[PDB]
Amino acid sequence: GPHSLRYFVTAVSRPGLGEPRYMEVGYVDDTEFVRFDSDAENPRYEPRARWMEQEGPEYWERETQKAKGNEQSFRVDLRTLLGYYNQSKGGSHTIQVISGCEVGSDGRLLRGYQQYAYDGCDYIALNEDLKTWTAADMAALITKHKWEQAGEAERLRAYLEGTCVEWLRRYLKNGNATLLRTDSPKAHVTHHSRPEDKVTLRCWALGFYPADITLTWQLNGEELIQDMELVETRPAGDGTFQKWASVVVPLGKEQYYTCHVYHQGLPEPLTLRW
Amino acid sequence: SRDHSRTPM
Amino acid sequence: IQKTPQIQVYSRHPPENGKPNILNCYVTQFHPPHIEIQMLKNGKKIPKVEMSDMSFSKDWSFYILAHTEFTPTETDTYACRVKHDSMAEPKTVYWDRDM
Ligand SMILES: *[C@@H]1O[C@H](CO[C@@H]2O[C@@H](C)[C@@H](O)[C@@H](O)[C@@H]2O)[C@@H](O[C@@H]2O[C@H](CO)[C@@H](O)[C@H](O)[C@H]2NC(C)=O)[C@H](O)[C@H]1NC(C)=O
Ligand SMILES: *[C@@H]1O[C@H](CO)[C@@H](O)[C@H](O)[C@H]1NC(C)=O
Repeated sequence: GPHSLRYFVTAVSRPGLGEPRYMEVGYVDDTEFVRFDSDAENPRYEPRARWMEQEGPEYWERETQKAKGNEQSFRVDLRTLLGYYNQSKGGSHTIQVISGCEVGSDGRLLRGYQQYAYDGCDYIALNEDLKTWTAADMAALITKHKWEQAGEAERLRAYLEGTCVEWLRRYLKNGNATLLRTDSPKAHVTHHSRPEDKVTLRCWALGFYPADITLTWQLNGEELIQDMELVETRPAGDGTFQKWASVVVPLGKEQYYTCHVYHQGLPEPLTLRW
Repeated sequence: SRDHSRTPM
Repeated sequence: IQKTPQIQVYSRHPPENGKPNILNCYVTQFHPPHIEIQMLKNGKKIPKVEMSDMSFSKDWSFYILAHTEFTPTETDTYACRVKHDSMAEPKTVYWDRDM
């Protein structure tokens, strides 16, 4: 199937408390693999996945230097945006960026992306064509004009189609035992009473990877996505994920409801009952 | 691997 | 763009007294990013807690995981306490072993 390399970058100013906090977190698919945090003593790029032990010391030195340079670029951007938006220097503001590429099973590029946000709202983003930008407001339009004059899209496109894709292929090769594995979900149902003649049935799916999964509740063969309650799929601390979905049913009629679990590690979907 | 030498905002 | 965090507490494996497990506190859908997250055992802060899986959703809200290894006991209680500007007082969410 397809695979992705994504970097989540955050710069947060803190007036009166020194320099902004700067963080970079990288993921290959749903697995965290590298991280940089300016608030750590002796800030350096660090491995977050076991297979990254395969890179030499040169890799860490180069990524650390790049991170420090990027940190400084965002310090300047925070000041620049205060000007664009005519805001005071006493408040905290945030810049967020998501950067990355996706490749198919054959390793060829499927899509690239680079999106920025300021204080939690869209700022500017590279369009799917990897040639033009989409600006959310007049401040971002200033940035758009600067980037067009500097040829930023061409520079970024070269990174997305070249460097990004080539390194993603390498990470998938080196971490194959971890990244190309499939951990099948193990499920079970819990039961809880309610004040009125009804009960809550909760279906749990545990220990699976990758993260994509589908949990549904059925009645007479009809899906109850409309009356279903659930949580977003979440990490469980060891590289696997979990999720649950619940429905409220009449007491004494719990046997008519079934939970269905669909996942890459389930040749045939699971069907559970209380 | 991370990108670098980006154009400022 | 103030968004109040959703706090979820859960273990990696169904709880079984005496057997090693992992306790998780996933704090999601919040903004601004400044936040304080603490895991507690019987009301006392747990020392070695790992922070991981930091990311943002499509609407730019923040997500982050706090986790630690632990061996459940019949008497021990666990919780996650979070402090964020969207809330007046810190919020404590307890681990519900029977959920
Ligand atoms: C995962 O891939 C390895 C092959 O190693 C990869 O390529 C290396 C050059 C280096 O980049 C490693 O870090 C990569 O992981 C598979 O190992 C081979 O397994 C076959 C039989 O299964 C064996 O004949 C070869 O000798 C092994 N290669 C060596 C010498 O290490 C491994 O099986 C893969 N794991 C799975 C199944 O996902
Ligand atoms: C910036 O804010 C000041 C004070 O609110 C105001 O006087 C000034 O006109 C603003 N600048 C702009 C964007 O016009």
